[PDB]
Amino acid sequence: EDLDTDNDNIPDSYERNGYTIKDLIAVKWEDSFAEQGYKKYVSNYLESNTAGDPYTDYEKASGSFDKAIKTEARDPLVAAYP
Amino acid sequence: WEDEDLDTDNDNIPDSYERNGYTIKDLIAVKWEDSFAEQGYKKYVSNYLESNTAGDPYTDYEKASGSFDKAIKTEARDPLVAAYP
Amino acid sequence: EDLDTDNDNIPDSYERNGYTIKDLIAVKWEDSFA
Amino acid sequence: ERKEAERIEQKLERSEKEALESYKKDSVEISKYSQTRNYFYDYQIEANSREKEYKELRNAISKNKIDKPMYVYYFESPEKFAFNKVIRTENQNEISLEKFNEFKETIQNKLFKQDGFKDISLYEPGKGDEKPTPLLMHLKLPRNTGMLPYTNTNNVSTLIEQGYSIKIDKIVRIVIDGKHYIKAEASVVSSLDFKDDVSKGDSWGKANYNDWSNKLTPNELADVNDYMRGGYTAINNYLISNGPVNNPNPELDSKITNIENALKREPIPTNLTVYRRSGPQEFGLTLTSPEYDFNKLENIDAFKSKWEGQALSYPNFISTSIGSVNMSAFAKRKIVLRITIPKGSPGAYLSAIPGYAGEYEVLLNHGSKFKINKIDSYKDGTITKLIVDATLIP
Amino acid sequence: YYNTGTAPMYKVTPTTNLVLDGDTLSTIKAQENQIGNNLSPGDTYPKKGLSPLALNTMDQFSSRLIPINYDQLKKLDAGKQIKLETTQVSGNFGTKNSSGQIVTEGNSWSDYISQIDSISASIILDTENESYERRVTAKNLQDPEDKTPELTIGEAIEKAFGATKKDGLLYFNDIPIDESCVELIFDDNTANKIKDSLKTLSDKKIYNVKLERGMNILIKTPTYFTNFDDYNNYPSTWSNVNTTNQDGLQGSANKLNGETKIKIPMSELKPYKRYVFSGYSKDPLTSNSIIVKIKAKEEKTDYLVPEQGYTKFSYEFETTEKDSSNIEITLIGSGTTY
Amino acid sequence: YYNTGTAPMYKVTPTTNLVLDGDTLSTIKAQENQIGNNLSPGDTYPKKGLSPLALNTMDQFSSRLIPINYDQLKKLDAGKQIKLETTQVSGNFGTKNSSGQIVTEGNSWSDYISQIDSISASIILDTENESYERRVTAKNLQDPE
Amino acid sequence: SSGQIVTEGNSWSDYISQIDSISASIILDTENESYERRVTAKNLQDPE
Amino acid sequence: SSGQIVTEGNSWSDYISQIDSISASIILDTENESYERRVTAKNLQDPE
Ligand SMILES: [Ca+2]
Ligand SMILES: [Ca+2]
Ligand SMILES: [Ca+2]
Ligand SMILES: [Ca+2]
Ligand SMILES: [Ca+2]
Ligand SMILES: [Ca+2]
Repeated sequence: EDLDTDNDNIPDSYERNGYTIKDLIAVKWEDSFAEQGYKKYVSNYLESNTAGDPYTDYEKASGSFDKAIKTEARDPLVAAYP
Repeated sequence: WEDEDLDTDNDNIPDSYERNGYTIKDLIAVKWEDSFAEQGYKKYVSNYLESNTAGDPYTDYEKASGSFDKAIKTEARDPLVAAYP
Repeated sequence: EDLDTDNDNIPDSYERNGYTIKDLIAVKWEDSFA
Repeated sequence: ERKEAERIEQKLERSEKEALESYKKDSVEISKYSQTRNYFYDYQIEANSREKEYKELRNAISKNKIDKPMYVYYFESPEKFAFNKVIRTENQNEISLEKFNEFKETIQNKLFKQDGFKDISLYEPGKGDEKPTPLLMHLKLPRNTGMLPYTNTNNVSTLIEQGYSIKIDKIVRIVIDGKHYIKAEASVVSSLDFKDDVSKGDSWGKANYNDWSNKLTPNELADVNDYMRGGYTAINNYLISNGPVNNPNPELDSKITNIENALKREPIPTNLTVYRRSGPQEFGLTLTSPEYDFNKLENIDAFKSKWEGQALSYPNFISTSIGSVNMSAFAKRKIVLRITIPKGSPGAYLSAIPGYAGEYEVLLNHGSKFKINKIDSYKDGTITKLIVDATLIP
Repeated sequence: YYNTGTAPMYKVTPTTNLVLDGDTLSTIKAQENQIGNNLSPGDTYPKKGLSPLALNTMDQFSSRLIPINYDQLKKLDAGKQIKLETTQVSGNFGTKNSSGQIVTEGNSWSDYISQIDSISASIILDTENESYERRVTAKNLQDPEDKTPELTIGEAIEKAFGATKKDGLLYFNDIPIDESCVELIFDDNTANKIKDSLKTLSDKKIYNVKLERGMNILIKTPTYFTNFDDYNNYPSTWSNVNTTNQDGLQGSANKLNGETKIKIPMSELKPYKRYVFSGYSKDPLTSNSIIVKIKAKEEKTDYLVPEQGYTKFSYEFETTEKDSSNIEITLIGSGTTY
Repeated sequence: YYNTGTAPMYKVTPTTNLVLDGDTLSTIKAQENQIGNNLSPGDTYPKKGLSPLALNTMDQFSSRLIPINYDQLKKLDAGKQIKLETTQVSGNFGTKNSSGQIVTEGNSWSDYISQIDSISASIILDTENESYERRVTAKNLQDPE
Repeated sequence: SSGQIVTEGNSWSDYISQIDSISASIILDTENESYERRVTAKNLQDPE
Repeated sequence: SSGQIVTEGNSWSDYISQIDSISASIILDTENESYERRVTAKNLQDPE
């Protein structure tokens, strides 16, 4: 549905089952997306900051953080950490 | 959606103008017509999902319209060139 | 008219053509004022 | 800007300090009282336990002003912009193209007025701010407006009182932290209004319309006075009965033409809002009609659904009361019409001339067209009365 | 200063130790003269092509020099060296505003360091001339209310280092980093967990073991590697190869009656460094042993007895010449092994 | 100090190294006595026609001179030179507050240096009179967004 | 706002470069007194 | 208006120049006491 318990602007089912970011909006994941360079993300639906870093799951997934952070730290499971 | 009033990054420039080309007159973004070149207007394009295309502290509208420090070079007024000392 | 683009309490036509300050409100310039 | 706030709070004496302290913990209820205050009788507006609070809060807000127009930003519910629906729910992210289309078409040319204390900010709503509604409006305050920022335990927020009507030019869709919002640009329209300034309203009327009769021949003044003294229930009924179509006659057409010429002779120099306590028979409703009973919520909802945004017209001679207080002669009427008169519009003050000319009576042209913007209600004892934000169209 | 993480650090203020023999001479926190404003991942302050900075003051206002005693001076001129250790680093991160207004003041990494370390596993990839360190969140099975997704070691490595999957095997940029093509180094706790999970596991591969908190995994890419399939990094050429079958871990046998010889010219090896020579050896049926000879500094002989499957031997040698003749390794022994 | 970019710098506070042969003698952050209030693109602090500024203090309050070793003094007296290397520069930019005044306090270029350098290409034009350095935003072809 | 005058936090260095960039310098040197002025000059290449 | 007096951050140097610019200085010198005063003077060049 449209439930969002941690209020990180990603639905609980999307986080549970997989999602990707396009046009700053979280959408469901589809197999045809992987051929176009998109990535599939899964994250904790009860925590706003899954990896414990100062950036939320949506902020990491969307890349709305510092442009100097590596691209591998854009998924919610790898922490942006110096 | 299909119209010319989308501002996804919220920087006072519509998405279509940023994708295709625009210019600033009277501090309002307008569509780029090729006749504007002979009058001295410069054609700008910028990222429509980022409010600061070049990464400098000034937004695309601030840079394009020249609503910033007057001591900055005119080359840095288009969004793709960074104002950077 | 009554257009103030830069929001500095002076209308655009006054700024273009010339103005003066009387009683802390801007008015049109007239050659008699000199 | 806590430095400016601490500079400006010291000049406040103890009364303003206590008013702001009471506001800080009870902003919602003080504001809710602030919207619906001036429509009660002349007695209730002086016998409440919060009237002093409203007066001193207004004094504090108007103590310090701004020298130039500056932009302010806040979140407004769509319900105040004549939209009775919900655009996008709290748990959803995106708004429909359709909903955007009706929302844009609903506010094409409609001016909405606010009359209560509210919280605004001078910055865009970035991180750390709460977002009540999916609607966002960037408001342009004019010169010399109330401006008294106050500080919380950690942050600073500003409070203003509104006495103006705001118009929105364009609306766009924006994305703030992964959710769709509507961004509106609006401007503040200057006017004059007397919520409770009986003395100031009387002074303004006598200042403007004392020299009104000096331009008129004595015969026309005598005719106007006689018509308003003896035949106010005759010519109005004749006009309502569609006289020119059914039974044309010159003996009353001459009166209509003379009164119309006199009323069109002198337009207002500044925008004002007049209050007419319209009768149910004017809207074609009778006291025994179930739709008339405004005690229930469904009748208010139905009246809003079928009459908000619709056109109105008065084939009779329009009589308006500049005062906003409930009068003995118009006590039982539930519908008060909030007509906004813009500059250059017909209307003459009839209380400047001597004698008892009525209750702040003002006459306008017959058959005038009216535009309804919003329909809202307030608690009045046990019953709920009705307010319509009428607009005068040329 | 250098950075091997995924995020930049602003206002880098490290605290260092100075150790002579068993004494900590002083611990100085960097003052304004020794603070680096920007440090991007993979970068270095001062930037490459600039001289190192000087750290010669110990007080708060950079007005007091670092003293030593008479005994310590005698130790220093006797030939003993002073070592440096870093104990902690203070720095800031930047939060981006909706208008893109970066602010770093008041945003300390030390507020998140402990929390990140508590719930994550550290994975290090140690390639040539460049290293990377990552933290991947792991699930806690003892807590039913922890809903972080489960990842194995292979998926964790793929997400942490941006690895690419070609045919089920991971590549970093163009280097294979599958568990059979690298050296996996664990500590005792991680080794115990891996061994206790492999016996329960079915497919019996390290990369299929579920990632758990506190794991310390270090991956080292080889200097030279051959799979006889598509990758050959050796500078010289093996004496005799065999690649006419789909055997081995992937389509490669390299075994006949003859014995394999390789001679590394030693011009492409480190002067004084200690190495390991690994591989996989299989025999379909029980057979004789393998005579593995290594000759780098002293010729070491070891006997290898393979099995039905594949096993790693990882025979170990030492080079301390930088000028001597080639390095000789041989795997004498036949009998149709793999 | 000289500027070759597109934007001015306020409160210019550079950091420099002093190297004799292979030894970094000291690194000094500019104190109050060595801070340039303004530095326009193409300008120089001090302005053209004025003498250079003296950098002779190493502590925070400009009360401690820069010392050298006896051996380093012997190296200097033999003819060896001391080179200066600028490692980093601090500075501010100007925005507009709520009232419309230009403010530079709280605005720092170091916040944006990494972000600008990560997503841009560096081009330098070298003429006889002066050289110009520019940063132009480049697109990452691996990101569909 | 109250008619007071504040000088803390108002720095001329924030305006020196902007003033020097868009203006021309004119100096009048009479006996025992000198005057220096900056007058704004239009940029012809910018239609705005 | 409640009787509180604050002197911190209220500097006379912000007003010294403005006062001296539009005033005329008058001094009375009596025996063993002196007074200095400033009186506002009209500028006839300015019609406003
Ligand atoms: Ca969620
Ligand atoms: Ca989450
Ligand atoms: Ca835009
Ligand atoms: Ca943009
Ligand atoms: Ca203007
Ligand atoms: Ca193979």
